[PDB]
Amino acid sequence: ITSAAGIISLLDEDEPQLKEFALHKLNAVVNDFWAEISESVDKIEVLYEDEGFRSRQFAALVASKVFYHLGAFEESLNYALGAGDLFNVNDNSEYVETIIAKCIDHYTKQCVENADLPEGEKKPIDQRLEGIVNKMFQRCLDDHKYKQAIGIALETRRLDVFEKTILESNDVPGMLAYSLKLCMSLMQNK
Amino acid sequence: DDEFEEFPAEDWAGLDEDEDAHVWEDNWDDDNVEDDFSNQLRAELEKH
Amino acid sequence: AAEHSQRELDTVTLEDIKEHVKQLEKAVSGKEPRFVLRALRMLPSTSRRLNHYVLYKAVQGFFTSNNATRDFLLPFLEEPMDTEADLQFRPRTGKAASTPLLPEVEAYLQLLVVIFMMNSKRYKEAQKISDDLMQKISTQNRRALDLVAAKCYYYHARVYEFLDKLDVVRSFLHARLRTATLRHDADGQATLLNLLLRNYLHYSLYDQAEKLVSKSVFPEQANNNEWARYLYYTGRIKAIQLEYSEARRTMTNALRKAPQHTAVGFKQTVHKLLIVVELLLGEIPDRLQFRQPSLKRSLMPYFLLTQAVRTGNLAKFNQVLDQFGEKFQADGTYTLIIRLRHNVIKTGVRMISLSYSRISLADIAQKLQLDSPEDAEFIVAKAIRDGVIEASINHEKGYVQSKEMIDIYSTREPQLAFHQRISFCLDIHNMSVKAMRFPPKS
Amino acid sequence: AATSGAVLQAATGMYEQLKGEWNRKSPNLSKCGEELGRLKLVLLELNFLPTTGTKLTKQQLILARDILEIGAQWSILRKDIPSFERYMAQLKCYYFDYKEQLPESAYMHQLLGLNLLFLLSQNRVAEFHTELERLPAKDIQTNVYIKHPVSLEQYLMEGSYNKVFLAKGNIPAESYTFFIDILLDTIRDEIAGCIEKAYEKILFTEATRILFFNTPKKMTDYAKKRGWVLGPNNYYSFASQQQKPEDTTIPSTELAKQVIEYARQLEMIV
Amino acid sequence: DLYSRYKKLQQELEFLEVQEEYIKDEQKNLKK
Amino acid sequence: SGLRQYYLSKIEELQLIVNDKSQNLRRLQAQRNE
Repeated sequence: ITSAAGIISLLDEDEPQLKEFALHKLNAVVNDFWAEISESVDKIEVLYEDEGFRSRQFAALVASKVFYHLGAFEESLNYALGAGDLFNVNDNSEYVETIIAKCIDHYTKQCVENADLPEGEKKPIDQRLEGIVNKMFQRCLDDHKYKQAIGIALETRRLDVFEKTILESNDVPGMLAYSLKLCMSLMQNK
Repeated sequence: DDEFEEFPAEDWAGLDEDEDAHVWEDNWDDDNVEDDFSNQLRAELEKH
Repeated sequence: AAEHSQRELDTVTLEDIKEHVKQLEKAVSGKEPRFVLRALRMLPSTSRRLNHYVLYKAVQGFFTSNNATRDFLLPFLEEPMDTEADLQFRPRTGKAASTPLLPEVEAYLQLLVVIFMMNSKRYKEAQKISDDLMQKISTQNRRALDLVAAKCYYYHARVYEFLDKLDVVRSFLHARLRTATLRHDADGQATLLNLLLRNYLHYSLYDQAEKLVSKSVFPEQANNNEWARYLYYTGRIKAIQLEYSEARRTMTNALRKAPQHTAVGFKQTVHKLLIVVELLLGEIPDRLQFRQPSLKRSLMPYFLLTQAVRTGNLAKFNQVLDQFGEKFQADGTYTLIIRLRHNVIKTGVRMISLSYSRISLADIAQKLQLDSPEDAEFIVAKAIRDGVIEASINHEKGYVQSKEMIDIYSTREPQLAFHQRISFCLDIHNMSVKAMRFPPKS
Repeated sequence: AATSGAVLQAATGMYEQLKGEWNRKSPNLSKCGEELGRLKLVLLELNFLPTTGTKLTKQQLILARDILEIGAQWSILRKDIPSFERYMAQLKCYYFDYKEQLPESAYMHQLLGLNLLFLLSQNRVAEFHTELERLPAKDIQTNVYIKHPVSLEQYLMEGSYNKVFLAKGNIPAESYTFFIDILLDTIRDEIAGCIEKAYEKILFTEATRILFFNTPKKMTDYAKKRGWVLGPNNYYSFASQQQKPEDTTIPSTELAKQVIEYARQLEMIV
Repeated sequence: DLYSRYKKLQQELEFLEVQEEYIKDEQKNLKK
Repeated sequence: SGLRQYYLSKIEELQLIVNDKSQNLRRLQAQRNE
C-alpha cells in the first residue's frame, strides 16, 4: 500500500529468496504501481538475463506486465514470450487478452511478409510466438468455433491448420462450402 | 458549463465590509509609506 | 401555492430529460458519439433542478423494460405523496416500451439518480448506486457509453471522497484508466488521470503523482476544463518540488483555460498558488487580481505577504505568518510560504539587478541589509548560478556587472515563434473546415 | 497455528540476540551484520510487507519495524550508503503506510530526520521536500531531530554557507555526524559550481578562503579533479565565454521545408 | 461469421479511401 | 468463446475508422456537389 519502494529496493540484495519474495509482491501490486516499477524495470531485465536465476519466467512476466502498462507493447510481447508457461493463455484477464492479440497480429504480419519470398530468404519466426498462436488455434478447436480457426489460418497462411480444422469438424461439406465462398469472395492474393 | 464543485468557494464566515473600496487604479507603489516629499526636499536642502 | 409552480417546473424538466434521451438515441443511431455531449452539457443545471417527483416519474417512464434496475432504484426514491393528478408519463410507446432501453440511456438515468442522492446528504446509498452503475459500465462496451462513463467516474470519485474513502477507489481508477488507454478513449483518459492526481495530492503522495505524470501522456483532444485541472495539478506538483518556472507557466495556462464566469473556487486556489510561486521566483504578482470582487477577500493574506516580501521585513513577514498561520495550512501553501520566508532576499537581489548596471558588493550588502559583503557575494553567486540574474561578479575590483541585452530580433527566435503560431492557425482552419456538416443528404 | 507461533518465537529470539549484540556499549558490527543477514530471511514468513491493510499480527509488524530500524542504524554506523538506502526504503513504508493500526515508535522522527539529512547530503532537494511534505506540520516545527535538516536546507537556499559550516558542530544525535561530512563535501562542490558558472577569472579573495580549506594545498586535488586551468597561484580562469557561439549559417533547408509545408497546407484540399 | 464481418469491414475501408481520393481529385479539377 | 474477443476488438477499431471516413466523405461529397 503506497510507496512500493522497499519492494523495489529488495532486488539488488544478492539472495535469491528475498529476490523472489520481492518479485512475487511486485507481481501482486503491479496494477497499481506500474509507474514506480518502470524506473527500476532494468533490474528485472538483468534478473531475467541472468541464467543463474531460477524465477527467470516470473521476472519476465513482471517486466512484461510493467512494460505493457507503460505502452511498449513490442517489449511486453518479447518478455511475455520469454516468460514461458507462466503466461497462462487460458485466463480471463485484460493483460492476457491484449498480449494475446499483440502476438496474433505480430505472427500474422510476419507470416504474410514471409509468404511472398523464396524459401532461401524466409525470415525466421520465434518458436514461442508460434506456440502461442498454435495454443490459440487449439482453444478455438476445443470450443468448436471452427470458422474463427479457419479465418486465422487463412490470415496467417497456415494451410496445415486450415486443412486440420476443415477435416476435424461436424459439417465437413458446410465448412468446404464456407471456405470455397471465402476463396471466390474477398481473397485477393492469387 | 463545468462548475468546479470539487474546489469549494471561499467561506463567507467573516465577510467583512470593504474598507474603502476606492476604484481608481490601485498600483503597487501606493503601499509605500514615504515621508512628505516636501519634508524630504527641505532636509536635502538643509544637509546640502 | 408554490406547489403548482413546482409541478410545472417538474413537467418542463421531464420534457428536457426526454429531449436528452432522444439526443442520446439519435447519437447512437447516427454513429456520431459526440452528440451525447450536448445532453451531458446540462448536467449541472439538471442536477440543480432535480426533484423527487422528477426522478420518480423519469424512472417509471424510462424503465418499462429491464425492470431489474427499477427494482434496484425505486426503493431509494420516495413515493409521491398520494399523487392524484399523475399523468403516468409514458415516453416509450408500444414497440419502444417493449424493447430494452439503450445502455447509454440507462447510464444517464442512473447518473441522475446518484447525483441527486449525493446532493442530498445521504452518501451510503449514493455509493451503492454508483457501484452498481460502474459494474454496468464495466460489463458494457460502447463509445457513447464511455463518454457518459467519464462523468460517471467523476461523480463516483466525488462520492467516495465525501465518504473519506479515496484510497480504496485508487485501484478502481487505475484499472479503468488502463482499459480506457487500451481502447483509445481520450475523454476517459483525461478524467481518470485528473481524478488519480487528485487522489494522490489529497494524501500528499507527490512522488507517486510525479511518476504517473511523467509516464502518462495527457490526451490533447481533452476538454478545456480537464486541461485546466491537469495543468493545476501538475503545477502543484512542480511547485512542491523545485521547478518554480514550469509551475508558474503551467498554472498561468490553467487559470487562462479555466471557465471565464464560473469556477470561482478553482480560480482562488490557482491564484493563491501562483502568488506564492511568483514570490518564490522573486517577481512581484500583479495587483489587479487583488481587487477583483470574487477573489478579493480570499487573497488578503497573500496580499499582505506580497507587501512584506516587496518591502522585505522579517518582522512583518513573521507577523503575517503568525496571524494567518491556520489559513495557509487549510489552503495548502504553508510549506511554500516557509520556503519563501528564507528565500525572500532573492527578490531584493532581483530588484538590484534590474536597477543597477554595475554595483559594488558593499553597496549590495547595504541595500539588502546583510552582514559583511562576503554573504552578499555568496548570495549573488547563488542567484547567478540559479539563473535569477544575468550578471557576472568580478572581485579583482569588487563589483557585479550586469550582462548586456542582446538584439532578439536579429536572432532566429522571432521566426520560431511565428512558425509555431502560423502552424497553430493553419491547424485551427483545417479543423474548423472539417467540422462542417451538410445534412440534406440524410 | 503451532508452527506460526513457533516461528514467531524463533524470530523474536533472533531479534533479542540482535538487541543484546547492538545496544551494549559497543556493537560488534560484524556480528550484528551476520545476525541481520539471517534475520532478513527469517522475516519473510511473518508477512514482511503487507500487500493490503488487512490488520495482521501486530507482533509481526513491530518486530519487522524494529529489525529494519536497527538495520538502518547499523548501516549508518558501518558507513554504507547503499545499505542505508535499502533499509530506509522499507522503514519508511512501515512508518507511513501500516501505522493506521500499528502504534508510533520512539525512533520514528529521528530516523526520518536521518533520511532527510541523507537526501540533502546527496543533493536531492526535490526528494528532500517531497518527503518533508509527508510529515505533519507540528513535527517539522517542534522535533529537534527533524529541525536540523530543515535548518540546513534553508541556509543552503539562502546561500549562507558559513552558517552551516559553523553549525556542523551541533548535532541532535551522533548518527548525523556521518552525513554531515558528505553534506559539507557537497556544499563545497556546489560553491565551486556557483563560482564556475558565475564570476570571471577567479579571485573571490583566493579560492581557499571561500572554499573553507584549512591548508593552502588542500584545494589542489579538487582543482585537478575539476577542469580548471590552474593559472597564476589561486588564479583559475573559468572560461565563462562558453566559446561565445557567434557562427551563424542561415539554416536554409529546414526553412525551405517549413515554407513548403505552409504552401502544402494552403493548397491541399482539407 | 466474425471473419466475414472483419474482412468486409476491411474492404469497406479500402473502398472509402479510394472514394475519398477520387472526390478530392474531382474537386480540384472542378475548380479548373 | 475462442478468439472472439480478438475478433471483436479488431472489428470495433475498423468500425470506428469507417464511421469517421464516411462522415468525412459525406462532407467532401457535399462540397463537390456544390
